[PDB]
Amino acid sequence: YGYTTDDIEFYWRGDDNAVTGVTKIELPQFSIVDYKLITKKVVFSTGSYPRLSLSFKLKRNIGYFILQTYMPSILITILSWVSFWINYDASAARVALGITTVLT
Amino acid sequence: LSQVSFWLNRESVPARTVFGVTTVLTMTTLSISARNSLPKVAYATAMDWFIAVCYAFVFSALIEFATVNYFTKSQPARAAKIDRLSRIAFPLLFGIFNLVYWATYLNR
Ligand SMILES: *[C@@H]1O[C@H](CO)[C@@H](O[C@@H]2O[C@H](CO)[C@@H](O[C@@H]3O[C@H](CO)[C@@H](O)[C@H](O)[C@@H]3O)[C@H](O)[C@H]2NC(C)=O)[C@H](O)[C@H]1NC(C)=O
Repeated sequence: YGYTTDDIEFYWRGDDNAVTGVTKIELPQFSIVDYKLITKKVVFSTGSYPRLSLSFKLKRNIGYFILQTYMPSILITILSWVSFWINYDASAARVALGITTVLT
Repeated sequence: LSQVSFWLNRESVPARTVFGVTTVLTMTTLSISARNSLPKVAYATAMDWFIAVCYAFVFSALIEFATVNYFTKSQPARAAKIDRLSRIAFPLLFGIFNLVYWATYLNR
């Protein structure tokens, strides 16, 4: 915060092994794909300051969403198709199928 | 409730359609709520399997109605036979599934 590059320097101790425990992290909705260590300098009106950056790549797991939103939608669409086999003279049944599926 | 509709008269197309549609939509609502009960795990739970099988049974009941209706006034003995056989093949199969399911999971 207060010390510029004339007062303080930052570096990763190990420079690639400085961060441990990334492979031992279990997220319920995500998977860590990659992590990166960066060493740079930033500039504000008050001077230039050292900065380190630790970044993670997170890929989302889609199983929960297969079970939550996709499969109900596929099933409601197939339910909608069920009406094509009812005879076309039956109006109330086909209207019930169509209206229920559309509004759902 | 979805199997109750096997005892209705097949001339009552709107009624059995109401049965099938309402039961499958109720199963969808129940599945959504139950999957909203617990955290967002990417795998399926035992309750998810029970719900999927119950949904399959309900949808199969609706499909049986569709088949019966497709075979009415074109081959009536066949639709009568299908209704009569379903009236005993659905509840027995669901009882057997419940037995196997609870035996598998309540032993663990
Ligand atoms: C996540 O996002 C960050 C932020 O963009 C990514 O960090 C970026 O990484 C690249 C390559 O590692 C950096 O570019 C490099 O810059 C150096 C500067 O000396 C240059 O010599 C190299 O040739 C290369 O161009 C980039 O600076 C860096 N971004 C920032 C803002 O510093 C990161 O890669 C992303 N992914 C992961 C898994 O972290």
